Amino acid sequence: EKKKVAEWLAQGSIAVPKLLLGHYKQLGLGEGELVLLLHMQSFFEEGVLFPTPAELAERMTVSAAECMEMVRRLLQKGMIAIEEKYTLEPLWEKLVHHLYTQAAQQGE
Amino acid sequence: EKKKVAEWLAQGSIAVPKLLLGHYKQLGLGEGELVLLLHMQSFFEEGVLFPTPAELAERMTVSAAECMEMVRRLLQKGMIAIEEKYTLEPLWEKLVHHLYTQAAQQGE
Amino acid sequence: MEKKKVAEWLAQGSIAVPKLLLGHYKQLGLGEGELVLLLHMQSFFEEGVLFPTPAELAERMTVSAAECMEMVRRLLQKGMIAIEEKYTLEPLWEKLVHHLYTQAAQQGEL
Amino acid sequence: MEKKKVAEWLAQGSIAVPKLLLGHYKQLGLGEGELVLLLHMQSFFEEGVLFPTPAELAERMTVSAAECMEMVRRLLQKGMIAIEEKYTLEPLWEKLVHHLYTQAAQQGEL
Ligand SMILES: [Mg+2]
Ligand SMILES: [Mg+2]
Ligand SMILES: [Mg+2]
Ligand SMILES: [Mg+2]
Repeated sequence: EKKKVAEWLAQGSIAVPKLLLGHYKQLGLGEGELVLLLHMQSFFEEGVLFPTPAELAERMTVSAAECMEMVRRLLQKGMIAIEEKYTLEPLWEKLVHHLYTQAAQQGE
Repeated sequence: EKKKVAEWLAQGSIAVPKLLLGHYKQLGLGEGELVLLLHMQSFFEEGVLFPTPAELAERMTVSAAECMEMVRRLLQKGMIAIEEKYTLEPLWEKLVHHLYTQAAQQGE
Repeated sequence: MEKKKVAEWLAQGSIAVPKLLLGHYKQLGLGEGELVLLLHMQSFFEEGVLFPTPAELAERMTVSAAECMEMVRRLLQKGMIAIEEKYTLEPLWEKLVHHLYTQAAQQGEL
Repeated sequence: MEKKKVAEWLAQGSIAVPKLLLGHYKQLGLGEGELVLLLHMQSFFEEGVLFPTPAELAERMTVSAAECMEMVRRLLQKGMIAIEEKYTLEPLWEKLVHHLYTQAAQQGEL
């Protein structure tokens, strides 16, 4: 049935910078936390800007309490901030710092 | 300066299905109209769901009156609908129809 | 603050991760690590490397080359990816379509 | 309504179009047709075709092969793309970074 296929086609994508994919492990992030950041971005794109660890965990193989701990570690690492909303602003500033570092270290 | 670079890095992307890129000309769309659909998607992603032909045209090489005519042709072609909001729902249903057509015609 | 460098960062681009895959990989029996492994493979395909090795995959992940070969092996066996010489994700898509289809029908969405 | 087919549609993927390019290509002296031409070239690069020809470019556009060669020629001359053997968009990025930089400073955003 075509209306259904058309819906699936139009659902959208989350854009993951190749620079993030290529350097998250150096920023001290794991794959789990990376995915958790993709689920946050995706909640944002549908207007949910402060999703709970259980809304987040629903779509993950981790439990709600485990997800709460992972958000907590991200806040501590300085990878995300709370402003009633999450922001990834600090991820992209850690990321740029680290790329400026590698570049300086690699000559330029 | 790093906060600025980090911002630019985090601005985001509009995801353009390769299937749309590959078949818009067959749906009777031109490059101009294609871009106009990317600017609409982008207004949507920032919460502007009914942008005017002049908001649309600002970011384009076409004038506001020209943009108004292009939106009008899209509504007529059945590529977009108004619901106080635009929707591309009918694009993706024309697109799926056309892909089911080619497939049937190509054997399957 | 070097401009040619910034431009080279900005030109690297993005992997488009479908929301339907993000929304349902757990329901398909994938873990977060497999998901990210699939993203690294996509990223290799988009650089022309159609068959990356487990060492090339592991280099950007927190897992060893050996764990990464185990994970590619387990994805081949779950029928999420196949070798055709190149990896493909088609099998993943077929499983996701069959799932989406079953969810649609059970919600009377057909 | 064939499931293997739907899956093959869904597996085709997406071109990620940066919002900074969309937001400023007119200000760089590009037209909509050049923008879409750049998207078709990106799409070829992501299939491993690092140097598509103007005929391969024109096949999915409303313009002739000859207009498309004219447009690739005009992009080479505006210094939006370069040949290095392969096309690159680096020059475009350098112009966009230099623009973004100038806009930032004029809005006192530095
Ligand atoms: Mg690094
Ligand atoms: Mg066609
Ligand atoms: Mg599901
Ligand atoms: Mg500008």
